[PDB]
Amino acid sequence: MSKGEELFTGVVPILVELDGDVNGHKFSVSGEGEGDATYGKLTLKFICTTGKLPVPWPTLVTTLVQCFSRYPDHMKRHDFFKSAMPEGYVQERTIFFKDDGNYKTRAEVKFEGDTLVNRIELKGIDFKEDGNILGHKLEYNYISHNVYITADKQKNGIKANFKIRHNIEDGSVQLADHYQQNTPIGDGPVLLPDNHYLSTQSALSKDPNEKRDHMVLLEFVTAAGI
Repeated sequence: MSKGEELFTGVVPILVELDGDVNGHKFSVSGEGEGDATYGKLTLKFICTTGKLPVPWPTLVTTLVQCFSRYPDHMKRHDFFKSAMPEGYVQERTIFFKDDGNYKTRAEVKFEGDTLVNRIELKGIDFKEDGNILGHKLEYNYISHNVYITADKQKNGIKANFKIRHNIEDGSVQLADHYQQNTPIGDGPVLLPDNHYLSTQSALSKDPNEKRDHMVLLEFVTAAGI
């Protein structure tokens, strides 16, 4: 029941802005949607504003607002994400694609008025030109995984590590090992959690009337483990 959680009681507009550079291939993505944390529900549409996306859309799902997670009543003292609002938090990750390159991301998630904004910078290096990522060999599928969270008292925040498996067009899998760290932007108290995890269901689709390179995403996220 942090003060920040009070800002998520209803439907909240979401805005996402990302600038990326993977092996020198630069691109930008904008996203808009709404989140209803009471139900851990998110509906968003992302657009590559610079032309064709140089990496597969599924590889950007985790990067492109865990503050919308539905925390059970008995676990609300463990919701770091909402507690950091409205000032927000910095979310950083290193994502290692097995036998390929890695993404390093830094984002600031905070409220700008009634809108929850996620601004991100993504840098990818060491990718293979004809690999599964730059070669666009990943299926446009359902990302269903867990995120294991632990407190990071030293940084007044949290850390998390988890695996994302992306189906490859040949039936195989491209592993993406995620390492995450979140720290509050403000100086007020936040909720440092006991170990737990977030279970997210992500469905990817296309807007039949959209000609720009894009991704429509429907997600449901719920905290558990305690």
